[PDB]
Amino acid sequence: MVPRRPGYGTMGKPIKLLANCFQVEIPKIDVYLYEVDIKPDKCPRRVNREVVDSMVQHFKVTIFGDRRPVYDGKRSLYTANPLPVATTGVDLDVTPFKVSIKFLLHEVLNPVHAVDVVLRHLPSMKYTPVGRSFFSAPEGYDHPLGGGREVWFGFHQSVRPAMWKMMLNIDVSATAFYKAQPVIQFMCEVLDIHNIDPRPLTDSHRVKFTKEIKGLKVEVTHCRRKYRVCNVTRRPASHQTFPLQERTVAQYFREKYTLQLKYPHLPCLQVGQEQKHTYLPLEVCNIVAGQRCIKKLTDNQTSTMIKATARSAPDRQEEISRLVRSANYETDPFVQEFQFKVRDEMAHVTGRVLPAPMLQYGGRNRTVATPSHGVWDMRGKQFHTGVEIKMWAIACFATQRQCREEILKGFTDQLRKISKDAGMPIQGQPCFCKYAQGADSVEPMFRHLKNTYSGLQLIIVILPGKTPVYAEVKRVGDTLLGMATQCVQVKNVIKTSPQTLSNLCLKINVKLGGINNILVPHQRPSVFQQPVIFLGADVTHPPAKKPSIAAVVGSMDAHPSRYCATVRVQRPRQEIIQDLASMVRELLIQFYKSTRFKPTRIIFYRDGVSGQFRQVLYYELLAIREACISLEKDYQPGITYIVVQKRHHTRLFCADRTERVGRSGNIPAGTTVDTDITHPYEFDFYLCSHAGIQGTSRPSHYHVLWDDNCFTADELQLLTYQLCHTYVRCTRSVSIPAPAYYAHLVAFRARYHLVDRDPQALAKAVQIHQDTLRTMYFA
RNA sequence: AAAAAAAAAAUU
Repeated sequence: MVPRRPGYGTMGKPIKLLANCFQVEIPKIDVYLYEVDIKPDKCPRRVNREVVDSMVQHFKVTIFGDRRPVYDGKRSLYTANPLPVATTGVDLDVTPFKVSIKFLLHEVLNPVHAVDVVLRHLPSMKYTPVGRSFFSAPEGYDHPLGGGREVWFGFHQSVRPAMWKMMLNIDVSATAFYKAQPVIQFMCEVLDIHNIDPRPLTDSHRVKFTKEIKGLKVEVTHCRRKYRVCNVTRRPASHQTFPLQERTVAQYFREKYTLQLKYPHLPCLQVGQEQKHTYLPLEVCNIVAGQRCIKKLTDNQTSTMIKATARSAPDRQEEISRLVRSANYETDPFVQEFQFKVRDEMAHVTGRVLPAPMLQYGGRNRTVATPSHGVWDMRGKQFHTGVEIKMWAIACFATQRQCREEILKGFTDQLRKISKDAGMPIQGQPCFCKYAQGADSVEPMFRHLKNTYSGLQLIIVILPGKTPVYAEVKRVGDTLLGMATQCVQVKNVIKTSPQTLSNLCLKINVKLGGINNILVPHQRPSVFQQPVIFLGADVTHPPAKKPSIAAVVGSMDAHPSRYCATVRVQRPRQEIIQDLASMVRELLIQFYKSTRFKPTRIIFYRDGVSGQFRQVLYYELLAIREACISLEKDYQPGITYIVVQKRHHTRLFCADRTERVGRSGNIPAGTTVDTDITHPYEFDFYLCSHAGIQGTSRPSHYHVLWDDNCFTADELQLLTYQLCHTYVRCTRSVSIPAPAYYAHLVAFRARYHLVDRDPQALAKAVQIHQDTLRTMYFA
């Protein structure tokens, strides 16, 4: 099972820190659960909670005595002392239907969640709950995004049984909502028309409008009643008719609610079903307040949201500080019935900052490089093994008007200038260059490109921006012909910022196969005395029918530097990797043909997990094992599987203003916090592997859920840290170890391959040509 | 797509 903690690390310089985690004391008396059944079940959880609470208030005199309870909004009731109920329950009805209701943690350190509903049922009565977080409309404010879409500021709130006490996480959320507004003004926003008041209804407009409003809710008149939208009518309000004792919706509203439609050419809204024959015009329809955005946001909208949330750790912590005392949790009738005590102060925890390892470079200088706070440069330092390019070609998919002769001449000259100093000589003039336009000129250009040039290594496409050609360029370069790419936008082919080019050298030198740097081997954990292979993993889902994509990368050196890559397609919204076994098989074979050793140690990071450990650890660990028991006998390689979490709501701030680093005032790279806030029994730990430059850092939470290598806590912590510096696209420290960052790009560069028998079209679409399977293409 | 990091993933 999940191996317990082998110990706590002590290497590294200690530092005092603060976690948005609050210790909670839970009372000795047992908790009694009272199930509540309501009928029917055709309404939101908020409506359920409202009806039961109003019920309790109306008839509390004898039914409930003098007591204040909490309730999960659904079917779970909590009280402090045994409730005055009879047998299976008492026939009680609140109006609006008839409800019949049918009626540890200390020792371990339902009962864990039972406290959650108590600390959650006061704010859940207040704000708009979104699963685990809440939101409040900004009182006297506006934060629009366009298209009638807003963003509201709220907070995540989850309890966790931290080691030695119950603990409650509070952390700011900033997610998108929909502006309560007239459906007309909303429609005007959606169709990018300010005020059209010719568009009677272009048939495609009639469907593009419902493309977004379909499946929303709406309120009648202008503020009433409330109904659920289902579709836009084909014929307008003056025409669409429903039978009553058969009036059109226009004449009906014209003669029974004495309201003349200003816009009778506009369509109607379906509510309920296409059988209830219930119809509502847009004029008398306001959007309800509190709607959430499930549709995928545009890139620009995502950037605007990012700006809304990227604030520095110092002045942000002082908003969490307010947030905990804002609801005044020790003055809540719900928690004080059950004697709940919290700490309105932050959690003090002393972590340890591991030492990043010095990196070995080559060329003439043989310079060892030491990283400072996550960064190191390369000026006057040559690659460990840089490549020499005899042949290479340019393909500008911007027009001649933007990109011109003398601008490539300058750009290429500058790059050839810096690359030879960087240890990767790009001497000679490019044997080929041609301007191009569109997504469709790509493919035959590239086929002629292979057949006429023998010895042609790399092609650098110069695109203008977000053009459909990128998907083609990648899709072709990988799966059709199997030669190496490196794009660039004209924006950067014009200005030759050296840090831009010197990054381009890093990506390109490894896409041809070279190795930019290695670790000075004597500063490595004990795991490098023996053969060990490292494996990343990610799973990218669609928003929505589009499939999920799964990817794995494999260590191919002992530094470990180079990585091979494979990838598979799978069902929507499914989380587990279906064919991990054979992917590991092919990569173990790749390792056996690169280093000529059978690997004895497998160290295996995984990202993309949501209550999904019970089912993925046990399954994927055997999918690896049978990849091993698939080859020969006496092959029981040691598998240690670690799961990384870039998506919690745990943060850590420095407890000394002198230490608050940078203009974001963020925490340093390489801190480890496996004590106090972490899970007790299970072997997990936090490592803020990166350097926070913008906003406020998210620390990576690594859960070691299996360890056959009996790793001492330091042997594993330092190891994951040294791995985090093995990234090639930049000389910086990333949040997750390089393999976990590689399967992310593979799965991210398979959805460009998707965007264009049935299994073979979508299966071959991802599988790369053999001449580019042995390469670092994803970077 | 030079780059790491920062952002939610009863009516009609």
